[PDB]
Amino acid sequence: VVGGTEAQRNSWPSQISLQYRSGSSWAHTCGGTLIRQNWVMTAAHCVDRELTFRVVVGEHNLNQNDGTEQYVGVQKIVVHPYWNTDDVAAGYDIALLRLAQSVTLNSYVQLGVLPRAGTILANNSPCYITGWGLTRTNGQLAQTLQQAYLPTVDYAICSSSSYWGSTVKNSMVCAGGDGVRSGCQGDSGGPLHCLVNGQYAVHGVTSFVSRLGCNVTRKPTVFTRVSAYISWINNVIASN
Ligand SMILES: O=S([O-])[O-]
Ligand SMILES: [Ca+2]
Repeated sequence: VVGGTEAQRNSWPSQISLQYRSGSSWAHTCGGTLIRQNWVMTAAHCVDRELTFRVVVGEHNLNQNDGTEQYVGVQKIVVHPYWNTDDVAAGYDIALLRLAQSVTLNSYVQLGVLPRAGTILANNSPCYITGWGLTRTNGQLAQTLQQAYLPTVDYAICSSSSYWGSTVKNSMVCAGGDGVRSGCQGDSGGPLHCLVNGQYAVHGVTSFVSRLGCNVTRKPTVFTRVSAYISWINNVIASN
């Protein structure tokens, strides 16, 4: 997250860190959202490599013991059947991970609230991005979870030529684009939390930023629109 503020320890309890095994150690690569005690939602692109993955729930500082973490293996990866690694702009950047065991819920580990199917946010709706991703273009990961206020940009504006043009699809949410605040590498797969009827719900899965940099004026961060995939998510969980 570029231009964020440090998140409080108990603000975003559905956020997870998706990590891969790197020799003798584990490295954060993506975010995700805990959606059941044994299922995580993340970006398909985060799991294209055939690595060993684990999920950490209850994480705040990647590099220190917080006394709240639970570490769990990934038992099954279900990528959207239409995902194409070579065409991120086509969409379908969503995957579900079945965890090897159920996590324990507490004030640091809670399920994310999903929107109703088909829900579209008005322009300039209040949302926050969270993650441990780079804090500057071509910078370094955050140690502590960051948040940034990232209001939505509706499809008509986002798909206009001075924004993203035809690269964005109606199956995506755009947020931000002020040139100061954005997602960045290592935020991928994580949530966009948006306030609807008094409750934060997870409306986006972080998918991509510009090749020119993370925080680029009129190139909002782009998310998979979770409300486009409710039927798919429910079908996967019911059959696995
Ligand atoms: O997957 S990287 O683009 O955050
Ligand atoms: Ca920690």
